[PDB]
Amino acid sequence: IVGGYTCGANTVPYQVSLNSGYHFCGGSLINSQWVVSAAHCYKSGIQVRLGEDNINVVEGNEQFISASKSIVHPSYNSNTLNNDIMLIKLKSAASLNSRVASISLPTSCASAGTQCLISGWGNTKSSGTSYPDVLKCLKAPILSDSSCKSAYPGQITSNMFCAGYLEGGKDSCQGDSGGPVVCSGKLQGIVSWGSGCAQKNKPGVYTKVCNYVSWIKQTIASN
Ligand SMILES: NC(=[NH2+])c1ccc2nc(C(=O)c3nc4ccc(C(N)=[NH2+])cc4[nH]3)[nH]c2c1
Ligand SMILES: [Ca+2]
Ligand SMILES: [Mg+2]
Ligand SMILES: [Zn+2]
Ligand SMILES: [Zn+2]
Ligand SMILES: [Zn+2]
Repeated sequence: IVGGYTCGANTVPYQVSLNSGYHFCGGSLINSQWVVSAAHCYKSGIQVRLGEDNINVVEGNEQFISASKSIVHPSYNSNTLNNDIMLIKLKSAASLNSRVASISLPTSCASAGTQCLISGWGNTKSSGTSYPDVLKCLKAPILSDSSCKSAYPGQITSNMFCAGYLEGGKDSCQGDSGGPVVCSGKLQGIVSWGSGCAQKNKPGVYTKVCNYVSWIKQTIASN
């Protein structure tokens, strides 16, 4: 997250860190046994770490659970990143408490202008590399589809939306991938892609979760 602030320990209790020996992507807890992340974050051997703040220090509120199965969207396209969403089932159910909570799926899609909260342990420099150990947050509005499409001509589909600032400065970035974009208490997006991080007129692009709710509900009920 570039141009954001330290969230505060466990103030984003549905945020998850996907670990394969190190943190490589974020995700969101949607119920005690399931996590939603981005399909471009797919790996074999994922351990889900819940209740995290500093990912390099065990502070006492974490739950480390291995994944039993991963399901990448049937129509995920790795070249265009269309349908960039994946579901991960936990081997054991997580214990929900104040520090570990699930986030709600949307009943409808959010409007341009709506303010959202984006979080993650991804890079914090636009021109440089600095990976934080504690969770970073960023409040950003959903942009209009026309500014999103003018920034990325022929690359935005109906399953994506842009959020951020065209002036540059604040954006999600590599490492934040798969993490949550929560607006009005619902999970509306998944950190997916962008052009570099925080560059002017190159806002972040997110998976539009409201288009996948029936696929999510049907898939977790049958697995
Ligand atoms: N398992 C891997 N090897 C892997 C995992 C995640 C990755 N992510 C990128 C990436 O290249 C990438 N993820 C981004 C997310 C947001 C923005 C943004 N500017 N909003 C830019 C991004 N670039 N490469 C990745 C490689
Ligand atoms: Ca920790
Ligand atoms: Mg994240
Ligand atoms: Zn990369
Ligand atoms: Zn990138
Ligand atoms: Zn990524």
